[PDB]
Amino acid sequence: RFLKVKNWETEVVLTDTLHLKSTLETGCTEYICMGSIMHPSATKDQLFPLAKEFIDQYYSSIKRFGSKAHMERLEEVNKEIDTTSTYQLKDTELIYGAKHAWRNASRCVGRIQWSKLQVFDARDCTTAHGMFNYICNHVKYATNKGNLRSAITIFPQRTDGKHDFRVWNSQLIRYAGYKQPDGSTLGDPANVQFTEICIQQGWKPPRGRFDVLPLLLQANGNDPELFQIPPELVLEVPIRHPKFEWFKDLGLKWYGLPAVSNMLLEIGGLEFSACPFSGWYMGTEIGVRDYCDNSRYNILEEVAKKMNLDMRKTSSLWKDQALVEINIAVLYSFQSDKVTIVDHHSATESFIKHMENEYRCRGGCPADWVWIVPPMSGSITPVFHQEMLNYRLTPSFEYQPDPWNTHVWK
Amino acid sequence: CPRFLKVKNWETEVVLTDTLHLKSTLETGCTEYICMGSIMHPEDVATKDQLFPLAKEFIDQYYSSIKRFGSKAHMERLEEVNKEIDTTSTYQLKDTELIYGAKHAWRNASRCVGRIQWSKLQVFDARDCTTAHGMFNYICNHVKYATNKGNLRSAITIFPQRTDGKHDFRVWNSQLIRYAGYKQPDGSTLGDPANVQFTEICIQQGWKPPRGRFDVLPLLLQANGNDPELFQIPPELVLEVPIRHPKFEWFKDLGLKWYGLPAVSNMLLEIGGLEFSACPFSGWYMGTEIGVRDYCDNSRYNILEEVAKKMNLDMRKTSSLWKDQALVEINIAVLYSFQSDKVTIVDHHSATESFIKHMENEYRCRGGCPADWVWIVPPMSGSITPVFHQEMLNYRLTPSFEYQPDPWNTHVWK
Ligand code: HEM
Ligand code: HEM
Ligand SMILES: Cc1cc(N)nc(CCc2cc(F)cc(CC[C@@H]3CCCN3C)c2)c1
Ligand SMILES: Cc1cc(N)nc(CCc2cc(F)cc(CC[C@@H]3CCCN3C)c2)c1
Ligand SMILES: C[C@H](O)[C@H](O)[C@H]1CNc2nc(N)[nH]c(=O)c2N1
Ligand SMILES: C[C@H](O)[C@H](O)[C@H]1CNc2nc(N)[nH]c(=O)c2N1
Ligand SMILES: [Zn+2]
Repeated sequence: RFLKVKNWETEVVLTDTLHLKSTLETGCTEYICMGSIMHPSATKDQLFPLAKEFIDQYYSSIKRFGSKAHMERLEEVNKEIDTTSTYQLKDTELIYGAKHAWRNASRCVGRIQWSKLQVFDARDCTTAHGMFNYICNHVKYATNKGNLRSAITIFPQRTDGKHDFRVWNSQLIRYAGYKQPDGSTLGDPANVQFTEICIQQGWKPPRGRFDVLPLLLQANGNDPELFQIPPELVLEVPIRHPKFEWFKDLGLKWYGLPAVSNMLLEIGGLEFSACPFSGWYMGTEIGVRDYCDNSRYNILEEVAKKMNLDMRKTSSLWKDQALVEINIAVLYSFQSDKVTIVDHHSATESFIKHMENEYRCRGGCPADWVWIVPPMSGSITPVFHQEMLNYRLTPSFEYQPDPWNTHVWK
Repeated sequence: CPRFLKVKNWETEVVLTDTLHLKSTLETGCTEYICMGSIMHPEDVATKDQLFPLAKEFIDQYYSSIKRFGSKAHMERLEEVNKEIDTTSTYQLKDTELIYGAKHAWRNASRCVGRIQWSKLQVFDARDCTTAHGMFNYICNHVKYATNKGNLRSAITIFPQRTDGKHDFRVWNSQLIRYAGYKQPDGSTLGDPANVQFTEICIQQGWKPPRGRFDVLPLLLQANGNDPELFQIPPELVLEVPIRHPKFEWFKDLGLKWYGLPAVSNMLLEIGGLEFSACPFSGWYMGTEIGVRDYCDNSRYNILEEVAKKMNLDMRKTSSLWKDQALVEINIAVLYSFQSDKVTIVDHHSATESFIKHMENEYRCRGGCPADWVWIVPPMSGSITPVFHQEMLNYRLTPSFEYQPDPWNTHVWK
């Protein structure tokens, strides 16, 4: 039945009806909540009710539920699953399904933008060279000389499971990481294993601190192939600080385009194992997690040193002070280079506004508090104080296994 | 439900295995279709038939902990409790069982980051209390013991259990020590805006308010279901800390201070199906409870603007992060002021590091540790603490602390 969510700062109460339409599991039970677990836990027979569900909500979104167009589409889809064990989405259904997978992404604070999404149909692709051409067009389009535009590129759906299209990179643009003889790590420590697979596949590493990784692209289940993104397509930002002139001497930079390439798009029971999507950054993604996680670039110690902070005891909050300055620098840098970025105060503001929109016009908004609240300054943002209900609506983005754990090579 | 559930720490790769969840008793509020993990709160009294298995379960657990399960004393205690429920519809805990039950309610409190301390809890048995004056004496003794001139000691005082629901003992205060808040005709608030409703109840009950920014509220104490009564805590028992900053000399000019003892007094303690509706317990603060929530919440003291002004910060763009910068300095001042005055406080880095060590020990020796990530992660600098990266399982073990309705909403006035 109906569920209420309260904001404890503004005392606004919203009423959720939309959760009655979910079916996929959350991972919780009545006795155990798994809200902080990151990853909890086809045939003709399973496929038709899923397709029927999706076709039903599409024709209901365009105000033609039960129409003649609706009926023939259900019939069309029915006979296609019969003869081929799958079916193909219309262009309009593809675009609607991709926008709603974003709209339904409970962990995304950026969803106020959900309906401004440029959808690139790449379902005619057959080879890794074709994938690379499609991916370059995406990157060029989404980057737009710093005026970033949300986009998704959708490669052919899964068939028998042995001819998957996959982007092996977890993101389209990432820096390499290198295991050093002495024990430490040059570059990004999260990408050490992927970097090794690229080297093992023939990539010549410059062994620097910000080496853009090549694309490793698998088409139709074949061995993946390496490709270099042309450098003029990779927009980067040197990180400097408005007051600390020594900050540029740290030599830090980052790329402007965040582009997730390892997730699975599910629409009406069809599985798109390669659907790279991109938006623009929230400042904390770079300044808190990328630079200050102990298992990432891990620069807090250096910054606090140049800040001459007393680092002998934790209760001086030297880590918290250094962390704010780093995030000031990131926002100042992207803004000075006219590269789209949002700070966590503005992003969480917009998300509360989005939530209000969705409850009014849709009857709810699935939202994952554990991911929505920013990784710094939590309670001075409005989402800290916002109760949220998490539930799984489809179309959706899902996690899938890494391809180097399942691919049987030549 | 499967026998083993795994949790991973994503910073360190450590994987832990939980079997304790199989003893889960009540409901989280979640279902397999919806998660309510960020919902703050997701007369009846227990009958004889509900009480028997709840008492057996607790007694069984107690005799297991002292390595006397199935023993003669175990079976005799079971037998004596069963008779008591039969004749009187209730039973009385032994002092040993009361102490065990209180410590385990803390140990089981999924929202508490301070639980590494759970076995060092001083339990004060106040079940012989009969009047509000006697409750005041017990609470004063609690405050003085727990404060200990600044070397704070965790403690709980347990008043008589519920009987028929018409004779409840209650502390109407939500915490033993809070500052008053006063709504002004022009809509502004003086003092702590969170406490305006309770403050008005006190004034109606006869309190003469000084109408200051930091006035300690009186105790409002209900014994045996009678109308509650007002008492002033002796001010020498209320340890307070003036807030100053190690670098900003102007920070003392803001006139901020805070009390040293966090003491929750509106929760209900449940042990073996018995309900202790008045059980004030106290610990010591984590700095962010004061520095981030009390001072910087918009609907609390809300000083970020005034601090940012004196820090000469650009306050027109949010992307200058002027709020974040000032929040850090306020939390530096709070930790510096408590440490300088030798009042126990713990920073959020140290407290979350201890909690990870504690949770690992509990997984190792107890088979799990219920934890509520939404509450355990501090309200600032979340991801630079080790709990941010820690997967957690949340579930309800008993003995437990529970929320209960506010007493002014249910009390039948004599
Ligand atoms: C347009 C600007 C966008 C912003 C500012 C934004 C912001 C964010 C942030 C901060 C996260 C948390 C990511 C993390 O901590 O690793 C996130 C997650 C996510 N975003 Fe958005 N996002 C944007 C666009 C998009 C788009 C275009 C899509 C898909 C079409 C999308 C789908 C998702 C999904 C599925 C997640 C969850 C990823 C996971 O579970 O690992 N986002 N977003
Ligand atoms: C000894 C040092 C202690 C520390 C550092 C500590 C720390 C904390 C913190 C930071 C919270 C979150 C509070 C909030 O955000 O409002 C909390 C909650 C809690 N603590 Fe502890 N605590 C301590 C002692 C205790 C003791 C002695 C008990 C009970 C015997 C206890 C039981 C609880 C409970 C039940 C909650 C949940 C309160 C609620 O849901 O509103 N804590 N603790
Ligand atoms: C569309 C979009 C917009 C945005 N603004 N942001 C994102 C996530 C960005 C991102 C960039 C990377 F280069 C790497 C990762 C992986 C992060 C991993 C996944 C789970 C744990 N860890 C956080 C995410 C996506
Ligand atoms: C034993 C103990 C130790 C500690 N270190 N801390 C606490 C919580 C302290 C506290 C002090 C207050 F003055 C008010 C509250 C209640 C705050 C309310 C409850 C729910 C929303 N809000 C946070 C708790 C308890
Ligand atoms: C909506 C959300 O559940 C609420 O703001 C919670 C979030 N986490 C919290 N965590 C702690 N420790 N204390 C709190 O009061 C809250 N408030
Ligand atoms: C254990 C926990 O689920 C994990 O650290 C989550 C917490 N919240 C997060 N929130 C965001 N936005 N991104 C993350 O990677 C995480 N990590
Ligand atoms: Zn849950």
